[PDB]
Amino acid sequence: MWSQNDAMAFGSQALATAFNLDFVHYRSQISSLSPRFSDEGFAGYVNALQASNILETIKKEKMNLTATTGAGVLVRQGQMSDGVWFWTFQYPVRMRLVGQTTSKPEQSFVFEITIQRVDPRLKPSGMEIRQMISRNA
Repeated sequence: MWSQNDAMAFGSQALATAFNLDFVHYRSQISSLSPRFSDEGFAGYVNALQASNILETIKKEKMNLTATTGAGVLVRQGQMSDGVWFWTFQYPVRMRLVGQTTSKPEQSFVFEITIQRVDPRLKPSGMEIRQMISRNA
């Protein structure tokens, strides 16, 4: 298993979960995503949320975050010095803060995600995101 197509699907699934957040349950949604990331990877997600002021806006304005991930592509793959295989993908992502009475403007990005292999004895997916970088599109 662990084909590049499997890894691409893992990344798009992670992005879908990461950026569809509910104004009531967002903290629990976010913590539940941790298994998809290394802790350094998760820092990139936290940075992406902060760069768009997501958490404060969700909390203060009672807005949900919605997002759609487009078709992604493999940039490169290989192994690190440690013999651990990785894949780097980029995906278009559009997201929008949406409230009951109104919304914020949609924002468009390309996310770069590097996924590395993990011992399946530790994480049964055998994968985790070790780096997440948001770029404006």
